[PDB]
Amino acid sequence: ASAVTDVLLCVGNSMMGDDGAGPLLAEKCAAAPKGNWVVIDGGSAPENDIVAIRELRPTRLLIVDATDMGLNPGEIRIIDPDDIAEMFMMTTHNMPLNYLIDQLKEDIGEVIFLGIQPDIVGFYYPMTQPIKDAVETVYQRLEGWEGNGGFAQLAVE
Amino acid sequence: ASAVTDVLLCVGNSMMGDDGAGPLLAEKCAAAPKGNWVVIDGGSAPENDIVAIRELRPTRLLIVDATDMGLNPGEIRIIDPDDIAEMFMMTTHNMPLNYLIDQLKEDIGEVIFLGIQPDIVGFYYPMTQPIKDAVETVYQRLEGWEGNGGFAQLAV
Ligand SMILES: [Ca+2]
Ligand SMILES: [Ca+2]
Ligand SMILES: [Ca+2]
Ligand SMILES: [Ca+2]
Ligand SMILES: [Ca+2]
Ligand SMILES: [Ca+2]
Repeated sequence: ASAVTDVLLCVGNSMMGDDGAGPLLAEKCAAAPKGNWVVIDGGSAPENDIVAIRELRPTRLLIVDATDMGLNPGEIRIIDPDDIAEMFMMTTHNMPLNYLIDQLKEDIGEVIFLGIQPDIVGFYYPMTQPIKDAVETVYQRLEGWEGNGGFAQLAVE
Repeated sequence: ASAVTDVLLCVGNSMMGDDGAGPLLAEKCAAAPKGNWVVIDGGSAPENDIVAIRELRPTRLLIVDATDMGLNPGEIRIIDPDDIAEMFMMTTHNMPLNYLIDQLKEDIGEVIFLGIQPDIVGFYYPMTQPIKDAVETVYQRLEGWEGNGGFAQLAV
């Protein structure tokens, strides 16, 4: 037995400034593990991470990604899968993200999508302080995570 | 309203030899429409065609794609979603195909996946005769298509 329960999929590109939030989280976890999470350093596209996640047979999947939500830099929100669909959130390959989330939810049964608001996103940009702070905030909630980890739902109307 | 019922997604790359089966079907349809199908010339990856298919609000989606099924060149089969999953069929972006099909099934209802067996797949290869023939065969069934268009299920 693997004894796997929780899986954390970190999405992003460290070569794209604040889009590096996900890879940064993966780096922190590698250096100092928190909780029971198996952490996937997913990079730019979640599509090619799906097969591994399903094979891990998790009970709970957390996805962390820098995502423009129209908020102040570094704000953290959980995005409801219905709002993922309504917002037309896309992967880098222009796949609608709700397709992946909704299907994962059928196989896993708790799937949480967590967005962190970037400020600057561009090739070889540095990460800004509010995003570094947000990544620390999420990291510190990984141990003993329950529900939505105490984070607010994104308000989309 | 658009009055749309049937959508045909053609998958493939004309610059990859027998992988051009899908694009060829799109070309035939554009030149001489068959049935009520709205035909999407989907190219290499179906991922970026999903939003348009969903917006079209079809009741039935037929997907046509050159796919290695371990059969003789030009053989045509319908691949059941269970088998798509078990085979670990992948898109060009390594997205499992079964996730895409299963979610389309929720949004559309009836989703049919038709595979055509290629022989040769390579950059700037020609298409081989059995695959040309297979594309013609599928084309001729589009008008008045019912069920799985008379094609056999892939045995795997
Ligand atoms: Ca990936
Ligand atoms: Ca991102
Ligand atoms: Ca499913
Ligand atoms: Ca501790
Ligand atoms: Ca496409
Ligand atoms: Ca061959």
